[PDB]
Amino acid sequence: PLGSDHWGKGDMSDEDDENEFFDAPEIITMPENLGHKRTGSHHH
Amino acid sequence: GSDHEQILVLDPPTDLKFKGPFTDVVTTNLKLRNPSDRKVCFKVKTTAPRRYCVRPNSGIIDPGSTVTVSVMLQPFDYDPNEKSKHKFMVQTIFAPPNTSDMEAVWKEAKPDELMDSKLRCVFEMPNE
Repeated sequence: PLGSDHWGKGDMSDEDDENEFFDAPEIITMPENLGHKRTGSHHH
Repeated sequence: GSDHEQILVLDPPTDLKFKGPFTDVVTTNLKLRNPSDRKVCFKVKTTAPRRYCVRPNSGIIDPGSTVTVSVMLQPFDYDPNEKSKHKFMVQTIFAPPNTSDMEAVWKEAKPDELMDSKLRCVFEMPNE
C-alpha cells in the first residue's frame, strides 16, 4: 500500500548500544536479510 | 539528573502506547508541536525497523505549528512473562528560513546543536 520514490537510506553501522536504534522506515518491505538457503536444504 | 527535553513538544511525551491484540498491526499517532519562533527539522528512530514503521520518517515543523506522525507497530507473539524491550527516539535541529533541502540541515548540524528525546513501547490488551 504505502511507499516513496526514494527511501531506506543508512547502512554499514556497528556500535555499542543499550537497544540499537534504527532510522525507522516508512513501511517494511524486506524483513531480516537475504541468504543462500533455496528449495529446502543441502542435497548438493 | 542529566536528562533534558528537545525544542519540540511531544504527545504522548513520556511513552508510546500500543492498545489492541497483537494479531495485526497497531496504529499509534504522535503529535509534535513547535513552541519556537524558528523552523525545525525532525527525525524518528526505533529499536526494530522490521517491527515498527513511521510513515513520514522525518520532516520540518513551522513556528507555533504541529505535525502528527503515525507509527505502525507490526503483529507479534506476546508473552505475559516477557518484558518490553522496544523504544522510540525523536531527534530535532533548527532549520534555516530559506532552504529547499532538509538533508543539508542535518549535514550542517553539529553534535553540540543536535537535540533528542526517548520513549518506550507499552502493550495493552482489549480485555473484552
